[PDB]
Amino acid sequence: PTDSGEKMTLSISVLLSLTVFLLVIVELIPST
Repeated sequence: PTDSGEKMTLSISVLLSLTVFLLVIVELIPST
């Protein structure tokens, strides 16, 4: 059930924010 890369866009919407958040983590880690 995919109308227009809905699952795809969801995958990005999540993983992208996850990757950004992971980035943020990597930025802060060496700070703590």
